Amino acid sequence: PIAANIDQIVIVSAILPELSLNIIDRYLVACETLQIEPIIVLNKIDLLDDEGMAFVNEQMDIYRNIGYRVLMVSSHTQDGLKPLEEALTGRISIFAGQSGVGKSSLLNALLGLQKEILTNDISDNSGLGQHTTTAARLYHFPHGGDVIDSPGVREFGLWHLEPEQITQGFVEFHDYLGLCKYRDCKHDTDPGCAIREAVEEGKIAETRFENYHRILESMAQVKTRKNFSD
Amino acid sequence: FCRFTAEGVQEIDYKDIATLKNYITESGKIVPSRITGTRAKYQRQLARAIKRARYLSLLPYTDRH
Amino acid sequence: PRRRVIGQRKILPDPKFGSELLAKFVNILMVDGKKSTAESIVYSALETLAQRSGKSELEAFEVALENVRPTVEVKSRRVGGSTYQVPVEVRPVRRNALAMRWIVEAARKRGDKSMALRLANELSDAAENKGTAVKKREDVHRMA
Amino acid sequence: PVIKVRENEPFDVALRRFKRSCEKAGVLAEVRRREFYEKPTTERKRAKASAVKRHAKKLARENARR
Amino acid sequence: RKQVSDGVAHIHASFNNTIVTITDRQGNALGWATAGGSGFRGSRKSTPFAAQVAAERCADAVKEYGIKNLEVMVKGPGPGRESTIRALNAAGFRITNITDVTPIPHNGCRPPKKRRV
RNA sequence: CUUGAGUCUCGUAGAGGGGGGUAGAAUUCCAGGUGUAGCGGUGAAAUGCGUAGAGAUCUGGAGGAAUACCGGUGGCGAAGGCGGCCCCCUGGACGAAGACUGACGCUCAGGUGCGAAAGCGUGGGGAGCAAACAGGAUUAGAUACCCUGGUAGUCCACGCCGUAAACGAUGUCGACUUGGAGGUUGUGCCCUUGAGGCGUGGCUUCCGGAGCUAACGCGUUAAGUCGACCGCCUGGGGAGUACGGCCGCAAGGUUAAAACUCAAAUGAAUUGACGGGGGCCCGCACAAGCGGUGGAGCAUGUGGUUUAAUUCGAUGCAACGCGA
Ligand SMILES: Nc1nc2c(ncn2[C@@H]2O[C@H](COP(=O)(O)OP(=O)(O)NP(=O)(O)O)[C@@H](O)[C@H]2O)c(=O)[nH]1
Ligand SMILES: [Mg+2]
Ligand SMILES: [Mg+2]
Ligand SMILES: [Mg+2]
Ligand SMILES: [Mg+2]
Ligand SMILES: [Mg+2]
Ligand SMILES: [Mg+2]
Ligand SMILES: [Mg+2]
Ligand SMILES: [Mg+2]
Ligand SMILES: [Mg+2]
Ligand SMILES: [Mg+2]
Ligand SMILES: [Mg+2]
Ligand SMILES: [Mg+2]
Ligand SMILES: [Mg+2]
Ligand SMILES: [Mg+2]
Ligand SMILES: [Mg+2]
Ligand SMILES: [Mg+2]
Ligand SMILES: [Mg+2]
Ligand SMILES: [Mg+2]
Ligand SMILES: [Mg+2]
Ligand SMILES: [Mg+2]
Ligand SMILES: [Mg+2]
Ligand SMILES: [Mg+2]
Ligand SMILES: [Mg+2]
Ligand SMILES: [Zn+2]
Repeated sequence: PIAANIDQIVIVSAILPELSLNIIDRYLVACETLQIEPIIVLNKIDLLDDEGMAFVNEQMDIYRNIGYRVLMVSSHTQDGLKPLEEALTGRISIFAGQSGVGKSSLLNALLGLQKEILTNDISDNSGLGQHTTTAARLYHFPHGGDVIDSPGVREFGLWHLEPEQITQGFVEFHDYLGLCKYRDCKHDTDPGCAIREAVEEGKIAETRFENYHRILESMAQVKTRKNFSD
Repeated sequence: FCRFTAEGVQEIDYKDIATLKNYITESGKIVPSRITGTRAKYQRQLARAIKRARYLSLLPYTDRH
Repeated sequence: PRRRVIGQRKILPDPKFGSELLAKFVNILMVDGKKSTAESIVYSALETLAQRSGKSELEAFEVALENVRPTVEVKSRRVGGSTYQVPVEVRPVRRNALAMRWIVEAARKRGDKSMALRLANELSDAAENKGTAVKKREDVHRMA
Repeated sequence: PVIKVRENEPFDVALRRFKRSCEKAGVLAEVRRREFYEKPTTERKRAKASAVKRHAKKLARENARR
Repeated sequence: RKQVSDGVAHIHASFNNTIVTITDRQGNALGWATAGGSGFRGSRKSTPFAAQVAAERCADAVKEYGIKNLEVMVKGPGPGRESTIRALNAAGFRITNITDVTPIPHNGCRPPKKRRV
């Protein structure tokens, strides 16, 4: 465990360090298995040009089209935080995501902590950023509630989760359970897989389907260990 | 085998092209001593002669050239 | 057989032509041990085949299976560590069985209301290298 | 390498003698041992190991009976 | 178009592709085929049967030249060396002379590094 | 004085060293000839190159680097190292016989020199290869492995650096101590000699006796038996680090602590266990076959859900028509 007695997680992603429709999906599956309410934030929109913003929003809407709260905030310019502040009030929110995405900087901006005390902030070099914050610290929200700064992560793999729990984790799949002619429908190429055609007509996000399949096949690679996770 | 010593030869001559050509393959490669049965010092003399002949184009370096 | 490559047992000749191949044919065609049904079917089919082919019905069966017997077939091998197809020749005793097997399945697919007729029609087309029994033989030769 | 056909010679025997000639020169092993550079240290160690293995095999040849 | 009536079949048996060309004994090319241009790609491209196909794929487009006999010079370690000429004879070509011309250096140049596969 | 050491005469073998020519393959490039549509690369791909004509093939040219086969468990060198052929200069070793000198010897702190690769300075050269870097794939990422390119460097001249698992992890010199099989290079005698047999030296490889060793192993080329001299060690980290000195253009090298901390750290061998290490040998394990299950209806068991209660137990194989 990283943090307990949590009420809400906020998946913090940023375009510069890495854009990963795969890590976001792994986090969504996890929090769905943990019943914790998630929320997606995308940091450093200041780096993207206006065309690039219109190029990132039409796939950030993938999740807001299945209800997920999706916000875009620039920590350096403090742009568009204000709805994030509102969504953060009066709850317990763990700031999670890859290293370098801006989780510490976002906290500095939101908390408005005294200048003498600030979270460590090093800039990313080449492909990926450093791991500055190596701890998990609680912070009292100014208005109400608490946030938690967490250390950056590389792989949020899910071999502990059962394969069915991944189908449940994708919320856009309940609309098609029991609609597959083969009852034990792996849904990849099995005939009559409802979600197959569903994504054929664009009802489902293709990227989400491919991510589901690839994380399933990833579980096969990491099932090599005989250690137990129960 | 060991014909050189058997004839007590003192020095193998590069100019001869009929004798030492029994010691190269059709591709012109120096046949190893394991199968010719020649002895070490004579094998070395043979290699030097053969390289000399190659230099003066009495023996081809390779079947292609 | 990992340790002992056991030899195959002998089949008894058929009580109507003393032909080992005919008995093997009825053994292949048999279903649920109902030998009598199979022998009825095979004798009916052979006799109608005789009517179309005139004399020597047992011989007509021989040349029918001959026109579709396989010579070369693909075989799998894992020596490479990956699935590997290889074209290999077939022993006569085995290609006999392969021809008989292909004939009977093709007949079952033919339908048209009677097994007697299906078998006879397939045999009649086989006798002249046709009926798709030869086509299945031709495709596995092409796969060499 | 070079194999010249004669008059009234079957093509198959010509092919087989050509291939057995080219493999008598070991040309394939030559072009395969010159595909990647091999540091002289690894060359020396593998040569020495092959040699000592040869010596051990020729020793086993004559230590069993005696 | 013009019958030389005598010529040479040059093969190129790489571990990736097989290139079979036809030319006069003087080295001016007439027709050339390749397992790649034969509709075989990837692992399918570097197969002995692919080279066997490319054999006819080359022989056809030089029927107008109609060389009767020919000499083959094969160079390359790739599979299919023997199968090209086996197929070429099955096309009615008569092989006057087979010869290997695999380029071999006398320790002339540094080859690339060993792949740490 | 001549037995140690050294000189001379006559020969032998040798990738010993330095300098200069030259050769033949091969890579790349350029120009041209033929000619078509792909080439290239991988596990599979992509990047990349190709219609201005690639790739392929032929001819001519240019340049650099290295010397298939011989080739070896081979040779030479103090060590590092040394591999086409030829010439010039030059070092060492060994053998036979004889003469010569007459202890002139061994080791060596300081000192001097040589010293792989990488690296540094200046100036050339640059074909191939290739840190860095650019790109394409894989991947969470690939900052790596793989792919396409590619700079320094790799080469030459002159300086500098002075370190390597610079290893036989075995200092140099001398004497003595059972054997066997080899390799290489001298040399004597006898043979009818090619052969062949008796000997006698040098170097070198593999077994193995006594003996030694913790064991592994060493074993006349000792890690045996002994002499002479030198270097080095005193638990593991801290640390070959700090400081100072010396050296270096610099990178850094050499000499070289202490505070502090632990009760271990380590070498060999034993038994087992494990290996994305091998050799197997079996098994309807697979293959070869025949019929099924998986879809339908129902029977039955179980999970779940439900219920006042749906009694309890059995739960990977080896629970689920199981207790019953
Ligand atoms: N351009 C830009 N940089 C930003 C922005 N927000 C934060 N950054 C910078 O991006 C870096 C993020 O580092 P940090 O916040 O520690 O990352 P993290 O996502 O919290 N994880 P970790 O601690 O593991 O690195 C810092 O240099 C920060 O100043 C932004 O909106 N724009
Ligand atoms: Mg942070
Ligand atoms: Mg493991
Ligand atoms: Mg390559
Ligand atoms: Mg005197
Ligand atoms: Mg000293
Ligand atoms: Mg250097
Ligand atoms: Mg330099
Ligand atoms: Mg320079
Ligand atoms: Mg590279
Ligand atoms: Mg990438
Ligand atoms: Mg010089
Ligand atoms: Mg040292
Ligand atoms: Mg040492
Ligand atoms: Mg000692
Ligand atoms: Mg000394
Ligand atoms: Mg021993
Ligand atoms: Mg100490
Ligand atoms: Mg130091
Ligand atoms: Mg089976
Ligand atoms: Mg069913
Ligand atoms: Mg129960
Ligand atoms: Mg109980
Ligand atoms: Mg039962
Ligand atoms: Zn489905």
